[PDB]
Amino acid sequence: SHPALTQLRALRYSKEIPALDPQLLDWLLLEDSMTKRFEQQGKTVSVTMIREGFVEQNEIPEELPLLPKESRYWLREILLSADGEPWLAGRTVVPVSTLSGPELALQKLGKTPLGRYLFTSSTLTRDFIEIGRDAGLWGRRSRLRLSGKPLLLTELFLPASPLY
Ligand SMILES: COc1cc(C(=O)[O-])ccc1O
Repeated sequence: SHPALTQLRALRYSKEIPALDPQLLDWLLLEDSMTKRFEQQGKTVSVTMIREGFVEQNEIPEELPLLPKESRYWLREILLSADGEPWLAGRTVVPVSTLSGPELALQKLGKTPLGRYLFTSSTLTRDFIEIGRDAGLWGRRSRLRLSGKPLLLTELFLPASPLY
């Protein structure tokens, strides 16, 4: 499917916000979303669709403990690019429960990036953000809420990104 997404799922946690210079953290603990942030850096952001669709509990083992137990979840894997080069790998797990009312948009993203700057129709909350890493790269997972309805976001920062 994609080597970056394979790395992403290998991320390992122990939270601990990386003592590394507080300029790497401001990225890793960033609360506004990646896209606009990547754009500020002066570059066209674009989405590469790897796989989107409903999956059962046994296809989301790393996320399951952080979400409620439902019949299926909407899984979306994408790669995010800056002026053509991959800067990040993204994997979203959305309990079917969350896809109620205006949240059915989470299913119609296409090659359009996820949340906020159009999600000025809803109102998000953020339970947390914990840093992870593996094979030398940074990654973070966060549980977001739209009207209280949870979804899990995990990202991996790739070598070409404005972190390392
Ligand atoms: C998981 O994080 C990301 C996901 C997506 C997406 O699915 O379109 C876009 C940007 C991200 O930072």
